[PDB]
Amino acid sequence: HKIKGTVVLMPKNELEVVDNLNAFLGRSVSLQLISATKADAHGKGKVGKDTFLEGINTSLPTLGAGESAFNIHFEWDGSMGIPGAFYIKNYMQVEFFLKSLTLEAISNQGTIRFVCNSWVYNTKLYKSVRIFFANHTYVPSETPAPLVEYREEELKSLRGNGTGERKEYDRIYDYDVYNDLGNPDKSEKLARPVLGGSSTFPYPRRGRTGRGPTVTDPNTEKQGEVFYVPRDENLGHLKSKDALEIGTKSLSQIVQPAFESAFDLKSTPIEFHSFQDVHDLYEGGIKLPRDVISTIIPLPVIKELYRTDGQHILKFPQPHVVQVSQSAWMTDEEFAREMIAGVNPCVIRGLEEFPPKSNLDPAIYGDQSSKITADSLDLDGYTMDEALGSRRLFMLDYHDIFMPYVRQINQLNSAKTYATRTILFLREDGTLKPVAIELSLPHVSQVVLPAKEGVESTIWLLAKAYVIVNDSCYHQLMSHWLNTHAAMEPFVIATHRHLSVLHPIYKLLTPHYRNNMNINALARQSLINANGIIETTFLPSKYSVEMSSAVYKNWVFTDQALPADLIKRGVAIKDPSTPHGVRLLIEDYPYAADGLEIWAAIKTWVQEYVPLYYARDDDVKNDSELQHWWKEAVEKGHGDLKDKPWWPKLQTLEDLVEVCLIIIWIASALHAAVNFGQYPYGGLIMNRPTASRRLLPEKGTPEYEEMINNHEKAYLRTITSKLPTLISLSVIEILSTHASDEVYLGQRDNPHWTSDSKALQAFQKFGNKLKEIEEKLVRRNNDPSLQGNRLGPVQLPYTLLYPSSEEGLTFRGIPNSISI
Ligand SMILES: [Fe+3]
Repeated sequence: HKIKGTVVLMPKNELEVVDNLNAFLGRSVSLQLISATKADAHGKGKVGKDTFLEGINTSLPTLGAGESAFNIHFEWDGSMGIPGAFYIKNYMQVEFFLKSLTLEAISNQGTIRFVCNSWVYNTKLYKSVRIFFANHTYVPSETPAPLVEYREEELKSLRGNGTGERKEYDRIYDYDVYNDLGNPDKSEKLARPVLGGSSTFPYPRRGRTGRGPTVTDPNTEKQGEVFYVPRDENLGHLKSKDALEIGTKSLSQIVQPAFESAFDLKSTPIEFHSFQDVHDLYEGGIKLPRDVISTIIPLPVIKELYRTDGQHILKFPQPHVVQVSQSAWMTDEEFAREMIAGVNPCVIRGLEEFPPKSNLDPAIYGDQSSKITADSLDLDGYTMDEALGSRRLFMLDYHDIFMPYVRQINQLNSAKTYATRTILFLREDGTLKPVAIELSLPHVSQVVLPAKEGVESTIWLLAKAYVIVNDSCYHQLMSHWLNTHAAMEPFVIATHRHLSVLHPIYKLLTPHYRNNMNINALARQSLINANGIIETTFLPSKYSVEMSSAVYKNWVFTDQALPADLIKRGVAIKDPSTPHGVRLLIEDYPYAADGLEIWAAIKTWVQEYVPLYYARDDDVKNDSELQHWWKEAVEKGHGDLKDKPWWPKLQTLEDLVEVCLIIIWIASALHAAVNFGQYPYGGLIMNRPTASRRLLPEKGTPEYEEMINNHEKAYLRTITSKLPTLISLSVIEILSTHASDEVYLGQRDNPHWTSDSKALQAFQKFGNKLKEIEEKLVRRNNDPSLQGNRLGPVQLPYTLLYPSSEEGLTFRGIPNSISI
């Protein structure tokens, strides 16, 4: 009596950026089945004999690209029971990627499926044998008794002991602080503060790498050529062009030096002179020396970012925001519209008092009452009283965020900034109108009003640029990096440390983690590190990541839920008569209106999945894996905030739903909404300037005269210089691209991720609901009454929360995870 099995795997070279299939035969790969129902004398499931792959199975039609299938037969007599797990031992010298095992039975119901999706190195490298479980879901108390120890031992394998340098083939999840970003052993000027583990610099934890201390600072971790992630977080890709995450490394270590050399050799003018010089980047391109182009175009990923003639030309793609109107970005209407439908749509707040007030210490900064007067504003005939009472006043407030850093920034050689406020008025036609900008300095502090003619219209244009320099920095460092990438990683770590792969909540959440540790590790190495891409292109330079620590002090997990966010920002009110429980004070608000549809669908899914496994509130309390998971995520992963009173306790069904819903929301729709618009809106540097280099010119200076005679040059002298523009355009093009192997909301990588047909059916309903939401959002973008805020003068429909997308730079599609 034998059991027929099929093993599907991919050899190593299919997923890299030579293999031989017959080498897998012979005695080179062993599997041993493990009983779920018959135990040995110590209560452990009985283990069968070593069994080797017999032959190649080419007669299998369900195979995907790069996959190979092998037949196997298992001798399994009547003493052995029913198999529920297996061990595998790879005796080859090379690792392979194990997809699945499927055992055949007389009936289709008796098929047993194992979904593995795991790299398997040579067995001498591992401390304990690699084990895999069948696809049945179990809360711990429901685990078959012969599998209990194994389930617990594998969780111990994933946690390690807190020590040691991590090597490529390790699968060990643990926490550390952000002490790996500085490079003091290269130069003292590259020292950076440790972020995390203090009340001065609180921060989420990141994945532990264990490379040990620098020579000059025992607090900082020494450099490495590879920044470890647990092996099965280091994703391979069938197509080299899909390894976008690796492009950030190539950009920093190969492309940026090549660009810098072109500027050092005066082979191209160092500054833009006119707005046409910027538009040229996507029309005729920029001309560079042949050795720079020959440095750039052989590189995977990087070569996809540009068109070239192979000799002198690099062209950038035309950004969405200039596809219909080259100039509409300059309009006040677009400036305000992008606050509710642009790259960073989640900062604007309602104003219930006037004037707005500061929360900083007057002993250090001064009177910080706004200098905006009520009677200087044109509110289309409303008094201030009426506008406040009707909730038609809003603001973009960067005053208290930036004021503590402006002095230090303004002492950097390549930066000058204001701390800004923007007052907006909601017209009767439903669009926002900017009515005043306040530009403040600590320790002059000016109010600028709109103006279409004269030198004052140029001053207004520059005031908008300083606002958007604030907003670009806040978007990249806080809305994007802190609130999604950095805040999510500790939950990834805790999940693998404490929820068995068997666990229903592991299965629910882990699709929403795909590639997140991997892109984050590459970002610590090349994006957010000292002298990295963010420091050399965004305003705060060496203060960039530490500013995000100051903002994390006020981060609140439960305020990341979309309805809570909208209430807290005063852009909606609670209203149980509405379908979503909130009424939007800006009715057409596209990010919020579309987001509420997606939020509701995810909520329905979580609410239909959890009660499959947790019938009563007690069942949540009694799940030891779930309780250890949430205790560790809060008290280690976000441990600098562990004292705060707003953390859910996780003692009820409602808590479990809330926590799962918020995590899925951050990782999918929130990240998509702030990420995939970066090149579409920001690929024109004038529209989203990353830095400012001077303050407003004083009257009677040649800089003031220039401002009168050549507004374009005055604008370009103020914002990001040409060389950092090239670098930042390249990085946000990468970050805005969907890889062809992306897994979107409503999709999963394997359709047999669980054997529970009820869960499978609830998941199908979720995917159907998303397709109907997409149709609803299409209709909104076609509704002429919503054109003012959904399309605007740039005539660009808001598609960033359409759930589906094709590959590429599409301005749509919601991935499952923080994948790029
Ligand atoms: Fe991202």
